Amino acid sequence: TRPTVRPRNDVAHKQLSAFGEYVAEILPKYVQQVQVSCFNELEICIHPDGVIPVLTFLRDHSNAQFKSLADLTAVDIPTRQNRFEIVYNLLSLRFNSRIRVKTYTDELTPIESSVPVYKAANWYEREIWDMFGVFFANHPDLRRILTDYGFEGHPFRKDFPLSGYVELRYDDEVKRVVAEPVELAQEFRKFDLNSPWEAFPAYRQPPE
Amino acid sequence: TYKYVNLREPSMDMKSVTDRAAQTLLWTELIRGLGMTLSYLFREPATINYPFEKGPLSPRFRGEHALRRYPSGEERCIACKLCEAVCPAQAITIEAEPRADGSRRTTRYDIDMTKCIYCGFCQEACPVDAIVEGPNFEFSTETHEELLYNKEKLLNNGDKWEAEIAANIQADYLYR
Amino acid sequence: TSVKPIFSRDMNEAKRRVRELYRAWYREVPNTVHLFQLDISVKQGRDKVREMFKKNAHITDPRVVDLLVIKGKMELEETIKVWKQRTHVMRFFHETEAPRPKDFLSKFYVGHDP
Amino acid sequence: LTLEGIKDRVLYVLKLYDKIDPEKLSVNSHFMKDLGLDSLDQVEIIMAMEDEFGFEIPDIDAEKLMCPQEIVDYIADKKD
Amino acid sequence: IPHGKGGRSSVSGIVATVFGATGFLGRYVVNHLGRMGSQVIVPHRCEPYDTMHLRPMGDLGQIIFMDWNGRDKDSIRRAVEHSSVVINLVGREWETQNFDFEDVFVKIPQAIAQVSKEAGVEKFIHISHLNADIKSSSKYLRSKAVGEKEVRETFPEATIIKPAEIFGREDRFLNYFANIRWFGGVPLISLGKKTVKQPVYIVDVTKGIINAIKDPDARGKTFAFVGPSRYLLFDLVQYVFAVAHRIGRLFEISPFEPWTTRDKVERIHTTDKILPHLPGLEDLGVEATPLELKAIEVLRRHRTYRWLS
Amino acid sequence: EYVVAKLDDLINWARRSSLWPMTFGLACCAVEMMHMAAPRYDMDRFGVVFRASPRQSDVMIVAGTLTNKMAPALRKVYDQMPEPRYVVSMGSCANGGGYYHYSYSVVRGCDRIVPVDIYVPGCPPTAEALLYGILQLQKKIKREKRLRIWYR
Ligand SMILES: NC(=O)c1ccc[n+]([C@@H]2O[C@H](COP(=O)([O-])OP(=O)(O)OC[C@H]3O[C@@H](n4cnc5c(N)ncnc54)[C@H](OP(=O)(O)O)[C@@H]3O)[C@@H](O)[C@H]2O)c1
Ligand code: SF4
Ligand code: SF4
Ligand code: SF4
Repeated sequence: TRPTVRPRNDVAHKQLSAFGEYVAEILPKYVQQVQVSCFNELEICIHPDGVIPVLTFLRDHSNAQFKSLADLTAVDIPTRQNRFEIVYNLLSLRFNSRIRVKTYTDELTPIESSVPVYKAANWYEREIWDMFGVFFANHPDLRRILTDYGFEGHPFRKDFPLSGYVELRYDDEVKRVVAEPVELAQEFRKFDLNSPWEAFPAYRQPPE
Repeated sequence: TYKYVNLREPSMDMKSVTDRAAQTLLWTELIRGLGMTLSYLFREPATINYPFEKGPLSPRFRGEHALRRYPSGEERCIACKLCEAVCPAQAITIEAEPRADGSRRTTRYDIDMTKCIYCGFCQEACPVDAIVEGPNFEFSTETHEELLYNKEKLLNNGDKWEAEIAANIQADYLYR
Repeated sequence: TSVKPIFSRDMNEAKRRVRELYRAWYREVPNTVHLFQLDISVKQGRDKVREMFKKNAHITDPRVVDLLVIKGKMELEETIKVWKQRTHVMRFFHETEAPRPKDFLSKFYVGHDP
Repeated sequence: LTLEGIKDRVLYVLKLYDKIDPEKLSVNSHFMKDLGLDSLDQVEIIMAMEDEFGFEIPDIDAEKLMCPQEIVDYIADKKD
Repeated sequence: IPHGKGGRSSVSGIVATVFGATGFLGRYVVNHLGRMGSQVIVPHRCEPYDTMHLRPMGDLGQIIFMDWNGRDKDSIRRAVEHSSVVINLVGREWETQNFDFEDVFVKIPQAIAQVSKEAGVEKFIHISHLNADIKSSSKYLRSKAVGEKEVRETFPEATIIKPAEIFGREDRFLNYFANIRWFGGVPLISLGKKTVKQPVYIVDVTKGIINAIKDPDARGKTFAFVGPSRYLLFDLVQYVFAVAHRIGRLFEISPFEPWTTRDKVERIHTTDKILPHLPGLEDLGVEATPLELKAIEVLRRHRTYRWLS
Repeated sequence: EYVVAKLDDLINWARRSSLWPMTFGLACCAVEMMHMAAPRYDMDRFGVVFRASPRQSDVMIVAGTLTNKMAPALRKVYDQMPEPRYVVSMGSCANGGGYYHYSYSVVRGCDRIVPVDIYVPGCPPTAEALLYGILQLQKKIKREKRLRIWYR
């Protein structure tokens, strides 16, 4: 197995079992699930209530530093019945580790800004309001970044047909550069790649 | 490990501080380089005198397209619909339909030359080894009605030089 | 449904709100209409504002009526300032686009199966 | 500061808009159990009596007016 | 056969041709065929580079250019052979130092009323003017009403058009005024009597053609183009100073392209409103456009901000 | 009679022999423009001095990708340029948009926005098929300003 297969390492997988055992121990009002990614990373499934609270515990302590906020992001899943998702991602400079914090939501239910905890979620929260539509309350500012001034669709979610709904073109009949509905010169062919037989037995979905 | 840069202290003694007061007030520095390191113009210029001289390349270069044919010509392409299906940009467009004898070939083959992003993914998927990125930057015509190519633009553009192409692959094909 | 509302509570403070920013729009259409150096009849600018606010009329719920606002509360930032150059505005009033039939027999001679 | 100040200003304005009221300038007009319009339209009327004559109505006032009585009167006790 | 929707990159089955189509009018028609889909073959005379400002008009592979002279009977026969409708705007103002101007409304509109009739065009079209009357006036305004007589002989189906004095954006009609910073405004001829004509706005005329371009059922039947209300005053020359608050040229300059102390001064005051019985517009409609509202746009001068009109 | 057509061996040799190109950096293609003005292939001093202000130019150059929000900016800049102007696009993204051609927020093609003259084709054109795209545009002035005044 050795030559071409990535050699594993156990030690990293013993501790991040422990150190994550007990952050389901000391904040049970919030944390509803925790696990260990086979590559030695953690995922803490947290109710939407604690967001400002939990980080603040992760913000300072002598057993968990997690000062460096690296990557806020999102994922949007239909047939999860609460659409979107957040994933915070935080590096603790002293202890050399990554621990990610997953919090679900919907469009209508607001989520509360993390901005006083870290000042680097200032932009990453302005963006998401543009793309997916999640609305972060009590945010020192909320505006439009990455997108034009016209997009009323909030694209990256799964209902926006790739080409947006209005192509643009300039005409000299007056002055302006004006907007006429999208008319392509090629279909954007849809290929179909998904092959049968279920090559993965381990992930086998429940028998049903 | 580490290093520390810009951590130093002035010496503070009258053997030194003249050396820093013979500098501010007499400009003993600042004429050191740009009184000199500028001139230093006496080196031979480096220019490729363009309309005539030209610069280096390598046998793996990418550029204008072609379709070869064997000795007495078969239009080497068999229309297996691959160089179409790995194409990131989706430039390629292919329509086969059985030729009279019953050997299959193409009808429409169109590489758009605006969309093509110059991968080197369509040189490397063709099993019968037809379609080949030429090493000629001949390009730049004046109308976008043009760069779209048909089949029977390509073949010529790939029979205009096959003395260029057929002698590169036999340098390069031993590596991959 | 149990989730915290955004600003309003039920329908009143909400429908105090939509009444409100109306005027910020209604009081400022025209200062722009001389500012971009765009030429229109200033009353058009007061028809569209009142053409839009009457549009979404059937809304049954808070947190929707607050959602739309958060959009509407924004625009007065850009427009009352200049973050648009004439051509993000005038796109509201569609000059160039040929009319749609919307009737029956005018369709049947042009276009398949809408 | 006269009751000929605030009855003169008011009563012509309501005529001046191009919309519904056709000389209902009687001071009682009770708005939509009375003459009728869209709620947003009633919220238009409030403004032009402020830029004129000077005033605000910041508050829930404009929701209760419902009649050039109250507006005159709420102006009456306001200025003088 | 028309496909899809009229946005762009569509078909709509009509070819065309538009002769002229460089100066003020022709540029402004083709721009309405670079939208609803077409094949607009625009030829042009001498101008290699003056035609570029046009090209982002049709999508791709729609409009296509040729070269022609027009006194060669072949140059009009090489293009049109494939066409559906062909309109004609050709002709201009002042007599050229080369073209003697006499038959350029006579021989040219017939020179293209050559094999076009023969070769099987259809819905051929030509232009007239509201004020051209074969009685004696006006040296330029004449020879135009000859085409209505002389040329109408050929191609019994025309639907030849008769519009008024038009005001565009870059147009020279209402722009001869306000260029008149000069010893003073002197009306024509120092009289406030018969101004003004029917000043229709250039959109409606250029929306007339493409409304007759497949009408249907207007061929041979000529139309004339209503103005707005109603006739007009002297104030039009005051109106200019009311709001204004008081191709292939050369490298350096042009020797003569003047104000023409000739027909020009008397062509503007010829007025002669004419026969109502022509259908002529709402039937081809639906368009009519005013003046008071649309004359700020085309007029912008050294205040560039204040209006209060 | 013949003096005109001999005069255009001056004015049509002046405008082609001194060009003051604007450039647009936007995307990858800008770096393979720089190396045209670096000393290897030396852009300037072959007659074309590099960037100046918007007002003083002749040939603007489009690199890069043109999104929605950049279109209102370009079309304005193209105007202000003086008369003898041209537009030479380059790169596979001013020709119909590289890839991104199917995206939502990219204008498709940059011919749509302006009357473009010469084209060049590929992520970065190799800093060569640039200059051989200009020695097209210095050979694309064979035109004569004679035969507009002097025929019609
Ligand atoms: N219906 C109206 O209201 C009205 C008003 C004024 C004048 N007109 C006349 O009706 C037509 C409208 O013309 P317009 O508004 O477009 O102005 P225009 O400037 O006269 O446009 C005519 C275009 O065709 C060109 N041209 C001139 N003589 C030509 C010829 N013999 N052969 C080919 N091209 C010639 C002109 O210069 P190039 O040769 O370089 O292309 C110009 O490009 C003209 O005939 C005009 O004299 C009509
Ligand atoms: S070359 Fe290879 S890929 Fe391209 S068509 Fe012929 S076979 Fe299919
Ligand atoms: S060249 Fe690059 S882009 Fe053009 S087809 Fe082959 S792979 Fe796809
Ligand atoms: S194509 Fe030319 S422009 Fe588009 S990305 Fe690659 S380099 Fe930058």
